[PDB]
Amino acid sequence: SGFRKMAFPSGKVEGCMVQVTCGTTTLNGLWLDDVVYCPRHVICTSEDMLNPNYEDLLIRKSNHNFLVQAGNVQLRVIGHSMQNCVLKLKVDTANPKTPKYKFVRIQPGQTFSVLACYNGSPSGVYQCAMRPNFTIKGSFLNGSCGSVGFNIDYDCVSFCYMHHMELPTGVHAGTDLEGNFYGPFVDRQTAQAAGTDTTITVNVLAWLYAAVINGDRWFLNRFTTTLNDFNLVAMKYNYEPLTQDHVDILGPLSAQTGIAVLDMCASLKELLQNGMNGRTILGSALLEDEFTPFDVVRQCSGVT
Amino acid sequence: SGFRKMAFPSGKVEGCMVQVTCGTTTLNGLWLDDVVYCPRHVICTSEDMLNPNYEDLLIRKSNHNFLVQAGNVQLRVIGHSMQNCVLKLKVDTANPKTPKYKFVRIQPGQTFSVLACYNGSPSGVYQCAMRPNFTIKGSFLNGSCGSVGFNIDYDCVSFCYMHHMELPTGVHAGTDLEGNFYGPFVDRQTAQAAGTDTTITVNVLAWLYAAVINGDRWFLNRFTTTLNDFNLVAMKYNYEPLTQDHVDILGPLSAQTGIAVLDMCASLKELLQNGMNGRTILGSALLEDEFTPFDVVRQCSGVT
Ligand SMILES: O=C(Cc1cccc(Cl)c1)Nc1cncc2cccnc12
Ligand SMILES: O=C(Cc1cccc(Cl)c1)Nc1cncc2cccnc12
Repeated sequence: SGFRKMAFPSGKVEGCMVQVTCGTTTLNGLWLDDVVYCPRHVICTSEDMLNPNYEDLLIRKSNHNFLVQAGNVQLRVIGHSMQNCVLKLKVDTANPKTPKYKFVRIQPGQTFSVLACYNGSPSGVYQCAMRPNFTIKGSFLNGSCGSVGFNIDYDCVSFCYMHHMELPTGVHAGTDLEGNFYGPFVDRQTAQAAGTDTTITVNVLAWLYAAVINGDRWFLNRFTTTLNDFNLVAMKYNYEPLTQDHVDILGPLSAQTGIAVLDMCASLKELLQNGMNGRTILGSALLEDEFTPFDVVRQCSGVT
Repeated sequence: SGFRKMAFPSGKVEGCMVQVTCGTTTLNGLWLDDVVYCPRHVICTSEDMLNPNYEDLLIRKSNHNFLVQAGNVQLRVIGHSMQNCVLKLKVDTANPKTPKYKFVRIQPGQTFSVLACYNGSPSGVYQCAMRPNFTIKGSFLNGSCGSVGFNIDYDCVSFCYMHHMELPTGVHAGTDLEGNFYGPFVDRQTAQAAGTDTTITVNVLAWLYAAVINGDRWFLNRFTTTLNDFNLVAMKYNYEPLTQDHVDILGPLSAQTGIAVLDMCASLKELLQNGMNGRTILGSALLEDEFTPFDVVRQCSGVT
C-alpha cells in the first residue's frame, strides 16, 4: 500500500555520467560504448548564446578541445560530430559500465526519471512527465545541462531526454538522444513560447484507479458518463480529450478495480466540476497527472 | 529553477541489495562488507507471525538454511546472529560494491530516500520523511521487506531505515540498521497504534522559502508573528511547535531570501487560517512537509 512519485533506480545511468568541458563551459555528458553525448552549446561562450552559428563555432574546435573526465579518469577524444543539437564525442575507450540501452523518442504525456547532474556527478533523481506542450517541469540549476531522462525495462535503459535549457518561465526544454528538441524550442538565449499546456487526462484517470487500489475511494459516485459528455467537461477544464485508445490502456486498471472506465470518467467529471472540497487523494489536494496507466500497474505490482 | 521531491541517486545502494530466503520466506537483505542485514521475520512462516518467539524460531535454523543470492551468484553463510529485529548473516565474501557507509538513527521530521526492492532487485526510488509518529508513508508491497532508507553525503551512504511492516492503516514501520524499531512497533501480526501524527513545521517553512526562491510568492504578506503567537496557531492545526533551534536551522534560507523567519511564520499562519483559496505553491495544493531546510538548500544549490 501507499503511492509515491517513484523514480527508476538510477545506478545504471550514474555509471554513464561524465563531465565535458570546452573552453570555459562545463556541462554533463552521457558515455555509452565509445561515444560521449552532450548538448552542443558546450562550445559556446555566454556571448555566443545570443544567436549562435553552431557550425561555425564547432569548426574552431578540435578533438583536444573537448575535455571529458569520467570521475577522476580523463578520456581521450578521437572524433567529434554534431547531430542536430547534440555533440557526439568519440572516445578511445568503451565505457565498461555501459548498460543495455536504447535511444527513444517519448510521446507527450509519458513519464520518465531524470538523474540531475552537475560536473559529471549525480545529485538527485526524480520522476516527471513530458508535458503535452513538450516542456518538462524539472528541478535544474546552471550546470545541469546534459543530465538525462530515462525509463528502465528489466536490464535495458531507454534514454529519452537530454536537458538543454531553462525557459524564462522556469520550465525546461531538451532533446531526444539524437539531439532533436521536444517541442518548438531552439538552443538560443531568446524568449520562446512554450504554448498552451493541458492536463494529461489518461494519467489523472490512472491515478484515480491507483487511489481506489490504495483505499482512497471517497470520490467514487453513483454516476456514469460517455466519451462525448466527458470530453465537453475536459474541454472546459483544459484536459486532453479522452479517446478509445486511452480507454483501452486503462483496461487493466478497470479490470483490477471492477470500475468501468466511463464510471471513473464520471468521478473525474464531478471532481473537475466541484473541486476536492478540502479533501485529499493519495496525499494530494489536486488532480495528479504524472503517473501513466503503466506506472500505476508497475508500482501497484512491484516490477523490478 | 523548479522544485521536485528529489531522491538521492541510488546506485551505491543498488550494489548492496541481495535476496535472502529462509524456509519458504524471501525478502531483501543489505550486503555491506562481509555481513548481510535483513529483517528477522525472514525466519517465520505466516502462522508464526501471530506471536513469534524469535529466539526459539532462530534456534531451529542453521547457516545453511539462509539462502543469500547477490543477483545471480550465491553467497556462503558462515555465521548468523540476531540483533534486536535484524538478522546479521556473516558471509565468506566481502561485497566488492560496498560503498563508504554509516549506520545512523534519524530523528522524526528528517527525510531520506527509499530504494524499494523485491527479490533482491531494485524496483524504484523515492523520497520521504520519518513522520513525527515514527511511521513512514511509503510505497511498499509484499516482498519489499528489507528495502532500506538512506541519505548520501558525497561518497558516504548513511543507512537509516530498513523496512519491516505495513500497519493495518497502510502506513509503514521499520528499524534502524541495528534492528531497533522507530516508534512503538513490534514485529508481530497484531493491530498496533501509531499514535497522533503532526505536521513538520520547520519543513513547511523550509518549503515556503523554496517556493520564494523559485518564484512562488503570492502567499507573502505584510505581517509578522512571534514564536508564542505562531505556536498557538500551530497547536490548533496539529503542527509541531516551532523552537529557536528550528529558527536557527532556517537561518540560511532566511539570509538567501531576506525574509525573517518570523515573517515567514506569519505567512504560514495566514495559510493555515485561510487555506490556499484554490491556489498552488510549487505545484502543490497543500502545505508540504517532506523537505527539510537542508534538503531545500541542497536542491537549490546543486550538491552532488
Ligand atoms: O538554460 C541554460 C543555458 C542555456 C541558455 C540558452 C540556450 C540553451 Cl540551449 C542553454 N541553462 C540551464 C539549464 N537548466 C536550468 C538552469 C537554471 C539556471 C541557469 N541556467 C539553467
Ligand atoms: O507487513 C508485512 C509482513 C509482516 C507482518 C507482520 C509483522 C511484520 Cl514485521 C511483517 N509485509 C509487508 C510490508 N510492506 C508492505 C506490505 C504490503 C502488503 C503485504 N505485506 C506488506
